[PDB]
Amino acid sequence: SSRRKWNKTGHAVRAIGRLSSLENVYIMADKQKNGIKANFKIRHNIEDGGVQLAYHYQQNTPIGDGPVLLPDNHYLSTQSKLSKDPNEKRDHMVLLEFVTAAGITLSKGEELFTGVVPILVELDGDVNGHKFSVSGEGEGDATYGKLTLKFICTTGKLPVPWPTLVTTLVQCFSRYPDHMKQHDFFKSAMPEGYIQERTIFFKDDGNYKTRAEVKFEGDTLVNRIELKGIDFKEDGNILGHKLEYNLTEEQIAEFKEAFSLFDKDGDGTITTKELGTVMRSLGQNPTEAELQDMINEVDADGNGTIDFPEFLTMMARKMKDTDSEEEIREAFRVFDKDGNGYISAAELRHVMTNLGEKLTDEEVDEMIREADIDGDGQVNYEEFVQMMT
Amino acid sequence: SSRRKWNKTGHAVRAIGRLSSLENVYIMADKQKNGIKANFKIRHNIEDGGVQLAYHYQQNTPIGDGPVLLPDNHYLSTQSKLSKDPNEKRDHMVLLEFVTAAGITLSKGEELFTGVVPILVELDGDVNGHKFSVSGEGEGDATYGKLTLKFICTTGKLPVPWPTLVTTLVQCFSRYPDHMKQHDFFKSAMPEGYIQERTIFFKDDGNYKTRAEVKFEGDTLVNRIELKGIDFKEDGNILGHKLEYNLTEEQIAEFKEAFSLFDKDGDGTITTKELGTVMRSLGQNPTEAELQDMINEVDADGNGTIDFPEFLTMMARKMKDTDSEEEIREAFRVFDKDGNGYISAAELRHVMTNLGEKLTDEEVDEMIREADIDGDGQVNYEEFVQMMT
Ligand SMILES: [Ca+2]
Ligand SMILES: [Ca+2]
Ligand SMILES: [Ca+2]
Ligand SMILES: [Ca+2]
Ligand SMILES: [Ca+2]
Ligand SMILES: [Ca+2]
Ligand SMILES: [Ca+2]
Ligand SMILES: [Ca+2]
Repeated sequence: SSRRKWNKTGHAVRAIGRLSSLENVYIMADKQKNGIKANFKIRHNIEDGGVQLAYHYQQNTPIGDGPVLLPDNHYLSTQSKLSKDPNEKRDHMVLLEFVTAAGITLSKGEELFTGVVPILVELDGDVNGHKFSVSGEGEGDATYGKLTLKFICTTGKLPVPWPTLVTTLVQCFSRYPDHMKQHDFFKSAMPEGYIQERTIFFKDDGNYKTRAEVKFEGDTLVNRIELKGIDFKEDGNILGHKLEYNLTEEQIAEFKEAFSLFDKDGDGTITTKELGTVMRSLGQNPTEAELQDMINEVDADGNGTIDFPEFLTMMARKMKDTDSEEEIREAFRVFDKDGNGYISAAELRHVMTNLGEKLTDEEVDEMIREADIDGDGQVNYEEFVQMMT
Repeated sequence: SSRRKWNKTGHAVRAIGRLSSLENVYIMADKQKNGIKANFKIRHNIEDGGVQLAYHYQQNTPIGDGPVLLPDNHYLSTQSKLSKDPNEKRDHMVLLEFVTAAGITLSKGEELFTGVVPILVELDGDVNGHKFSVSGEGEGDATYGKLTLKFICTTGKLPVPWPTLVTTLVQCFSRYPDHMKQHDFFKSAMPEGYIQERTIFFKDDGNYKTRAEVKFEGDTLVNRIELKGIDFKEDGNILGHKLEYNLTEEQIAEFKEAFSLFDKDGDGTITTKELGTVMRSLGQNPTEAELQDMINEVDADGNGTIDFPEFLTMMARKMKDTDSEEEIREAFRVFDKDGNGYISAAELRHVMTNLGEKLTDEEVDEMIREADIDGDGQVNYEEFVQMMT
């Protein structure tokens, strides 16, 4: 009962804490500057416990004179994965990010982002008088809100933690859903680009002030940055390097490929028509209303289609092991078209061809080879589970 | 690479399976019958693997002559927990359910469901000529979409598994959010009630046909049912009893109490005004726009307020142990108002009184007693974690 009073109070306090933490980037029009503002907080994990908050204040303004889109209030939701290159000796950061715009119910610059776009990033920094430089390269694919970059400190040892520079180191690569296209400032300013300025306040420590020019140089999207950091504590979490660094990337890549089977027109979203096409190809013929009911359950932004992050969340929504086992039993039954307990090379071929894969008979045979443990030329349920687990 | 082809194909097949399974109750108007229809599938777990599907077809029609509400298409989402009474020797089922209506963007009978309502359930059944009876009693609170019932087989051993009778054994207790009040058929038909008829098809087995009268008898909501089952297999999953039976209920009760601290007017939903009130009481003063941003992140139905199931999902959204540990560190800091590392009886009192609890100084002291391991009269961080973990 005293225990119950503590728990109930504890839960209420913890609820406020969960409601209170949003790391989303909140964007508003700044009509006087013909651009936008944003504000957001980043929570950096401290090694062996604690969070280091970083309060961001952002403004963006067009470089060029052409008209730009000024948005209604909305936000960007980002998921970042930081990693290392095992064959890299230089101080470095490998980065994978997916960003999508949301927060709103229901340009010529956008044509520049229909496919994969090469990116170069250059940063010249000075933190408490420690000068440093970073260069990065990779690619953006705004269809999926996706960025893939590697960064190198070109001046030796980076004097601050890599995660503190992530937000500084191309919001033009955000995926803005179809109903929000008129609110995408960042692409509207292209190719001439925009200036992005921030102040980033590290609580109980110093701050960064940043100015960047984001624009096309040829077919490359370039982010050239100046950063000045002042007032940092020599044994704070930043100059003292006390911050933590970091689905796998392999896993996400598999899910993207799987997503691509549904997203027939490659626009980064699955429609009821696309889902129906795939289901019909495997012999199931739900009605339009049934297909919408299915999409609705996983359609977190309520725009009526499934984007890749929503697909990801569905496929990452962890299950009871016993549900996981039954889902694999069900998938086996889909592959085993005649129900005899064995997936044949003909059956495998049929499922892959219908989902939209193109494979030779020889490639289908190699798939059976990897799975076929007892050498009968087919894949039974035990062998299927081993392939899938 | 063959491994990758299997995985990517497997994921696509498993995605269709996840999209395809919806156990939601889909409701449509049946204007010719002055009532509604529904259809849905229930997935019953089979002991040691497999699912037994049960396809439901439902119609409801008013008993009385008064006008009723006929809805636009929507659905009910339910979460059920089945349990046993340790001091019960009779064949029985204890049941806890939360049901909420959804699927739509943005009556006098409803007045009968503003508080807790007693429920009686009576079922007379015949499955493959095995006659049986069930009686149940409990309470519904439609404010939270909540049902709490205990059922007893009054004829001895139940000849079918309890989980197969759940849907048969009061959708008037569903929580219809404010924007959907005009689509709540079930309460609109009260007090005179409605007739609910189903056929339930157990795949590869027999079926139940059911007819029920749901109505008020005095202040009690009564569900009186006739069930006939035919064509069941003697060693199928139903007559062979091969189905599985079953947050804890304690846990959910704690979360409800915590929810109640926010839901000041007891209407079962937390508004920005309510959340602001609680946050202000603990010293934080977010703006209306900030409070809406907070609610939006957890507001799965997009109606702008947090209902109890949404609160539950937020508080059940499992975390990395290290995030869990930091959330407890943060909660400690909230209780420790002067930051000295110790929660005093005065500080505890202040937090509870401000959240809206009413406690005597003696009750606050007993809380400190349970937590205070080293007898200094206050609660340090180590003691707090033990109380909270
Ligand atoms: Ca598409
Ligand atoms: Ca969507
Ligand atoms: Ca076969
Ligand atoms: Ca084999
Ligand atoms: Ca309320
Ligand atoms: Ca809501
Ligand atoms: Ca204190
Ligand atoms: Ca103590």
